[PDB]
Amino acid sequence: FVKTGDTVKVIAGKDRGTTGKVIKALPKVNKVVVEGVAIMKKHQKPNSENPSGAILEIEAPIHVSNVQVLDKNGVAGRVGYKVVDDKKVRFNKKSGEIL
Amino acid sequence: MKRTYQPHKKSRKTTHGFRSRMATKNGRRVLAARRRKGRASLTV
Amino acid sequence: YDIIRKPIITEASMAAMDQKKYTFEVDSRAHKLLIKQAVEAVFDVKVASVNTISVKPKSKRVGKYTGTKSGYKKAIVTLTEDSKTIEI
Amino acid sequence: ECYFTGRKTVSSNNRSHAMNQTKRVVKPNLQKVTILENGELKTVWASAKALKKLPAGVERV
Amino acid sequence: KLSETKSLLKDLRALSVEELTTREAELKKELFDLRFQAAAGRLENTAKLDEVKKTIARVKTVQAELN
RNA sequence: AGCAGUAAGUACGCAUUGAUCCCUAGGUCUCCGAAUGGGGAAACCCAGCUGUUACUAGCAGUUAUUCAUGAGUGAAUACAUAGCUCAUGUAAAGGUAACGCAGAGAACUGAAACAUCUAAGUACCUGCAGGAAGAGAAAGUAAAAACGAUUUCGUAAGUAGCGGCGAGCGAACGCGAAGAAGGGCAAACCAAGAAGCUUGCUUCUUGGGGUUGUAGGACUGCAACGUGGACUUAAGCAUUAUAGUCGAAUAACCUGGGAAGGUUAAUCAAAGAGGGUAAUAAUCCCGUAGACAAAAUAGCGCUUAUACCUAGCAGUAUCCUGAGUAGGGCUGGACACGCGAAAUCCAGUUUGAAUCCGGGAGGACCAUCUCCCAACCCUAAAUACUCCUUAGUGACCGAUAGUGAACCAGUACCGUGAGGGAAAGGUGAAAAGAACCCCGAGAGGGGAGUGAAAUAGCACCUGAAACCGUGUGCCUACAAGAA
RNA sequence: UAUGAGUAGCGCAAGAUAAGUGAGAAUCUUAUCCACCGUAAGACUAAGGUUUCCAGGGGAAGGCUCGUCCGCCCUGGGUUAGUCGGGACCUAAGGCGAGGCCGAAAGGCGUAGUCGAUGGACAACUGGUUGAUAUUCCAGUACUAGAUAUGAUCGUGAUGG
Repeated sequence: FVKTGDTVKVIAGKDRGTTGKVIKALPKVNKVVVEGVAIMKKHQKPNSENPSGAILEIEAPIHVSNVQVLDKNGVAGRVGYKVVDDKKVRFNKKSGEIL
Repeated sequence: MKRTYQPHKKSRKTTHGFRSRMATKNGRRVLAARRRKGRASLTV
Repeated sequence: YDIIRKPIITEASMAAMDQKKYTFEVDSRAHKLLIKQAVEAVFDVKVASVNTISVKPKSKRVGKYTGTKSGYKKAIVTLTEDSKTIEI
Repeated sequence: ECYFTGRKTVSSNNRSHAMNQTKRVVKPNLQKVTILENGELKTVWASAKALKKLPAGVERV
Repeated sequence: KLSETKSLLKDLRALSVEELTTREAELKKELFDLRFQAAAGRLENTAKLDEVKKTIARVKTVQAELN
């Protein structure tokens, strides 16, 4: 997409309908780590930067298909973009149009 | 007994140096075969 | 002009310090008189001469293919006394 | 080899009695001559056909 | 942010090589004791190496090329 | 909108202010290498000159050769000449995918052997060229009215022919289609000059003259047509590569680790091509169809005067029209053509015309007739092939295949060399890669936990097959079997 | 993947004990004896090898067995010149060869010239020095050649001889 972002729905996949804030997408990964979503956990060794380890609630990224950006009234769809203003205006379809 | 190659540095060159191979309009041709194939090196 | 590469710190480097010598590096395309006067310029240290030696390249394996580590001309900076040593 | 005589020793092929499929080498006439001086002063080969047609136009050509 | 200021400011003006680039093709052209802190360690701060060589680089390839 | 190639892997950092990135142009461009100041084995050494700036430095450039063009020099020997010196011009040497052309050019074969033939003038090798090359404007074919440069394809048709007439090789004509452009010069003459100025010169230089077949030009008449053709110049126009941009149309339930699968419904429409998405999507995304966008970018094309040389025409004073040239002898070769009745063309060698009342061709050749005008030069187009640039297409192929090479392949490796020449992809969706605990020198294991799954644990999907096993019910330690 | 087959071989010479090392010692290390070679099985030096050297650490494979050891592996250092060998000198044998010669072509020959050492030219040698470099680092003595600083004086005297 364009930079996510906001709370973002997850329609299909392991966790249906879950919304969660994003800023950290890195679209070259083409699947987005979102807090709360795809709860990975790592049994890490008691080593540097965690001298106990065994628990890392870092979470997995899931595909662009299961990312769904909502406009600010919680309404997702398809991003019509660049349409309105100086450089670019993002919106979804059937949406409240905000970014 | 004695084997074939017990070469020295003059021995390992002076048949196969870049001007030796390049010289006679001929070895440079087969070097250009070795370029148009393009193996691991050229001159040796 | 300052085309000195780097110093070299061995355990013999402290013997060079006590000897008022150094172990400095430059580029290959060089001459010990030329880097001698360059050392004289940027350093104002009083040089006797420099020794000759360079180092062959070290082609071992570094990684999953052959580490073709390159050589460099280990310049033995032979000074005279009554000048400015550099302790870096 | 001679320049203004045209060609050279050019290859050919030999015949024989109930021909045995053989080869020849065609050689023209070979004469180093220095005929004229236009600013010439130049020794060069020639062929005898061009010798007999030196008086055709060959004093400068 | 930092780099567009601290790169674009410098020497697009047409003063000359032994004239303007005295700060770069003469002064900080002493790349000594920054390199020479390189591999001496005790530096902790990297980007100056190709940053400064980049600035003297653009100094030469623009300013010590345009004449 | 993050960047910080490969990829972990780190750090200072860096960045919607506009980064990273994409494109275009300019920059610098180590050394070698055509490689070239000189030598030299490839990654070298040693220089000279000119300024530089300082040093028994450094910087920056100049210094290979041949050719051509000048300039100077000036031996035997006076001029000269050779020769030498300097200057100018990448010219140009060189690298080359395939096609071409030209030279040089076999054998093996096959012919049931083989000396003729064939293979083929092919394999190779060398040179010369471009985007194509050659190719070409009748000194043609043909045989009656018969057309009118070439080129490619089909036809004629294995037809005519040739050939130890074996074995084979092999047309052309005419027709059909594409493509369809011809135009200069020397000559003759005329004018200028200079000169054999030995005067009237009869050679050179310049510009007209005109490029010819039913002859044509020069001499007497006498007409301005765009033209790659009678200027394939420059200026605008337009549009394409060269950055890309927008770009429609959906929700729930069941299942599962996960829906796009099943079920329920709805939409769209220049987009239900295709690919991802944990499991098969039109409506999730990339996209897709369409619709926009480029300054520089390499072009293509259109209009413009210009970028310049041509016409008809009647008559015929004489000249011209392509000399060692045609031809003739001999030796070759190609032409279907193997010397033959042998055409016809091109070679060597020898001899050698005529020249417009001319000359040539019409398969030996002699007459009549038909056609043409060589012996001077250029000619697009239709054609051949791709290393290449994408746009792509597949009753291509799926890791012994498909390129030798899906993988750091021409790799490893062999060989001194020329050369040869391998093997190998897949965990899981996502490393979420097994924290911890215990055994163990360690590895490795075992629990725990991980994940949908741990026979799923790093060469990891799936896992036969030979091999080795461990357990298992029966039988065999008086037996000499294709079991 | 068998098989043969746990068989051949274990690559020409003798070690021995104690102690250490470790977890594990025959084979690692030390001590102490023995033993062998010794016109060599010593040292030094060509070509060659191309870092194998040493230091530290480790033991996936390698070591023909083991293996803490190692020319194995990781990491890090280690080679120093006016005089040593070469080049900045000359040149044989030879090669290349502008000129030129001939040749289908490519070419092959070759005058000048050019490189080409195994040759001929020429200054440094004693002592110490590491884990390792020593004629190279330095103490002492030099000498060679040049430089700029400085009373010459006509002097140098060639590719010629």
